[PDB]
Amino acid sequence: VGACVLCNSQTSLRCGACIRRPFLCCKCCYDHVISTSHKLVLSVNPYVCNAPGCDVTDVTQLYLGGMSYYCKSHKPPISFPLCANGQVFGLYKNTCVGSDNVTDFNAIATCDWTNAGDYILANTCTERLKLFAAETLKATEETFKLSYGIATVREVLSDRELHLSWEVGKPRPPLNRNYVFTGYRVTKNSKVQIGEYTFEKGAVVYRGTTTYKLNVGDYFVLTSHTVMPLSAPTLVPQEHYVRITGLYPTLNISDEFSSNVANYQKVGMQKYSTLQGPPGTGKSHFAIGLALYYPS
Amino acid sequence: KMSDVKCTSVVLLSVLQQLRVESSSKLWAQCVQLHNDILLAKDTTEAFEKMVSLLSVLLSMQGAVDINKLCE
Amino acid sequence: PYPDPSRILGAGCFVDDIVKTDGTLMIERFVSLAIDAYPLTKHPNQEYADVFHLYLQYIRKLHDELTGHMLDMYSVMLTNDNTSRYWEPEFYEAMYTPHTVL
Amino acid sequence: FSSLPSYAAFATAQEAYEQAVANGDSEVVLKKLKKSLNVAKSEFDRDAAMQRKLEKMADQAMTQMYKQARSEDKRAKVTSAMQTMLFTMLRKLDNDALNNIINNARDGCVPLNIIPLTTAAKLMVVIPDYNTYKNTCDGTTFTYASALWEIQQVVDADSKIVQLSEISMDNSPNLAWPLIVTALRA
Amino acid sequence: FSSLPSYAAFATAQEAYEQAVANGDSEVVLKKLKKSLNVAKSEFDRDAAMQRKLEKMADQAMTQMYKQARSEDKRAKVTSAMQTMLFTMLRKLDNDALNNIINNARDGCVPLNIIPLTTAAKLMVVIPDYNTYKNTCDGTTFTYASALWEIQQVVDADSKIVQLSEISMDNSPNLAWPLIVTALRAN
RNA sequence: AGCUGCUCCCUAGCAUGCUACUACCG
RNA sequence: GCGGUAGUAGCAUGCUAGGGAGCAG
Ligand SMILES: [Zn+2]
Ligand SMILES: [Zn+2]
Repeated sequence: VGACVLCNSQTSLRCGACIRRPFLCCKCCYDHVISTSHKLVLSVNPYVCNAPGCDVTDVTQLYLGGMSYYCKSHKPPISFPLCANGQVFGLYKNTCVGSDNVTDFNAIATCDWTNAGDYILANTCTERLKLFAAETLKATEETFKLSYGIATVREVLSDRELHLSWEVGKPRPPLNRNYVFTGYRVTKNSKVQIGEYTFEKGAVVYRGTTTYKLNVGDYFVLTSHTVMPLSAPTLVPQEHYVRITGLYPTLNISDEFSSNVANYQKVGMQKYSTLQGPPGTGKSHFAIGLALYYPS
Repeated sequence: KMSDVKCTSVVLLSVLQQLRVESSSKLWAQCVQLHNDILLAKDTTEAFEKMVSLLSVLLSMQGAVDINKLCE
Repeated sequence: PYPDPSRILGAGCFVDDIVKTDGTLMIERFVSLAIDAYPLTKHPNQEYADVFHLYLQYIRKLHDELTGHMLDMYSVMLTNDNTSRYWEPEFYEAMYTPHTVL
Repeated sequence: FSSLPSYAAFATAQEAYEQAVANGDSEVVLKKLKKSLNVAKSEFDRDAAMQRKLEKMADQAMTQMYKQARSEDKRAKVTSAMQTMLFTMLRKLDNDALNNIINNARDGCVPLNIIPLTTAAKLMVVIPDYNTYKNTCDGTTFTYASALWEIQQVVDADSKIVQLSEISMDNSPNLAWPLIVTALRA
Repeated sequence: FSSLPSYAAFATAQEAYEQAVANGDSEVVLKKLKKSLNVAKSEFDRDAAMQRKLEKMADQAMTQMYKQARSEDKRAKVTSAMQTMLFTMLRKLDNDALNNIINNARDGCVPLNIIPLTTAAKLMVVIPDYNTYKNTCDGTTFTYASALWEIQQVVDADSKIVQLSEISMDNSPNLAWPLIVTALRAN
């Protein structure tokens, strides 16, 4: 438990139905859950009615029933609504300031990241909210990429040429050089270690990692990672130095790096370097040039 | 002064135990012997000997960042 | 009857995680340990009654710290305490007098 | 619990009775004020009790959930709190023999086995560069853990025995510098 | 209760009573209306306060029924577990040596302590130090319990494999030193 | 990871009992 | 005016049950 993102006050609640379960305060979470369709919150215990084999998962209908949260037809004689006053019952109910403008986080959550306004809000929002938008992007692409088919090769036609077979219910995604496949070799116990490959139509042309034998029944799947939360923002609140700090200039002038001497001082007194460089303008020659600006 | 060294010995053996040292029988046996001998000592001149011996075990591994934890 | 003071102090100092090393979460451990150590206040040796008085002072400190946390983090106050009896010695004295109130 | 609606009723009739006890009036209008107050001290003495108990119920539930949260979060940080506490206690202990080996390990000279206590038994220590060798080694004596040892052998990283006389400032960049000194306690 | 027969009677009784009070007809009208709304609240008392013990008792019964069903499922689960264990441990002892030594008994009864001694196919030896190793499990084969066993695999207290050429008198101080020898019965 | 005995604290339920207020009746 | 029965609120004793903890053999 800890402080929330939008509000920066300590909280103990989540959106259960939302994507990446962020921290949200009492009124904070209330706005997020009443303005849109996320209606499942997680405290130290989840907000569900413990009635044997009951169903409900809403937040505004469940009530307090002593030690636990119960359903309306399940609730004891006298109760205390968990979601009232403009707040949801949770930790630190007093020190919560909340917010009014919640269209940002609501849109970022309910969005599918399919169109241009998606990214418009993804950048033009709060920097922490844009980190959250980044993680939501990664989670969405991971969830949508494993949702495609499995490449179940059955034939052996040639080298760099085979035949594909895919299962029912899942279409076959664009066999592009953009997204790399991933395969595993079958055995009686498990199936592992073929690597990441790239397929396209041929007969099926495959781009293999390293030369080996093509067996029968190996599947090639667009596997996903286990993406983790972020800590630091995109960049630092920026600065111009008064001195050449932690740095001192060189003593000589370099022939290949004489065209960039005016570029040495200009960033030695700040953090970032806003580059506008077209492909092939000495794009990387300064990466070795500014490197020997001071070899220490 | 004896109480402090005994408490430090207890904490030191806890740190060694949570660094997966009991997966080597000989090392764990020696560490247990030193820890049990410090707790039964009566003069505070052999307790420091055994404390040097027992801390060398942690200093010889590479699971702790000495420069970071010793920021003073 | 009275116990060995080092047994009580050792029970106070060495534990099995969470069960102590955070006093505010249990507190009743020290109430039981002070019940066990009350009769030391009637010993001729003056270093023996200090154990009971140390336990009472620590109980008061723990209660104050828990209330301070609670008010500094929600804004909440326990309405009526009925807890000052735990750092006054009548509660512990009544456990050794022949009139059963178990 | 005076912020409840029914309080306004209970005072109202009570105020009437005040006027009554100020007036000295007949018998029936006092029955009025003994028939519309006992309905007030009954319609209010029920609302102002269950809510008072509910306040403490909410308080105790909040304390229980806070206890659970803090206990859950305490046993997820043992591996860092324990090391911090260990080094705080070591710093407070203030011993010369312990400070020596702690500072040597901070610079880079660390042992390779348990430090022995008997005057017999072998010690092996690593040396990362020449500065530590210079302020630690002197001739054939080794000062370590506030004790004195005599050198028996020096080697380099490729397990090739190096004689002691050649170790110096100018020949330094010719040896694999992670030296391993073997010594025996005086 | 909100829609039980007493509610309509009580509500209409007090509605007419207070309409006549707004009329304010008599002095016995007040007494009569108050008696009606004393006996009609004496209907909304039994039917709305004691009607609620029925529901509570029904819920007691329902929770007890749920508990009994769960306790009945757990019994079947543990029964299946126990009989699976028995049958899986059965499939190892039905050899031909056991039949031999049971058909050599005069009643079919034998002491249990001799069943592993004369029928087990694999032996495990735990050795504390070098002299005991030199007295018991020396070489590649040894004799014990009127049988002859051949060695395969030796490990230490860390469960790591040791070769038979490392167990000497000079290399002894470098081993984790309970040693566990596994041997097979030679025909 | 055991068998007992004693003690402290919190919650819920029921019975009993006490006390107070409204209603019916005698 | 009193007694009884039917109601509502508060208090007291013990009895069962659930949970946490301490000591002794
Ligand atoms: Zn959400
Ligand atoms: Zn339900």
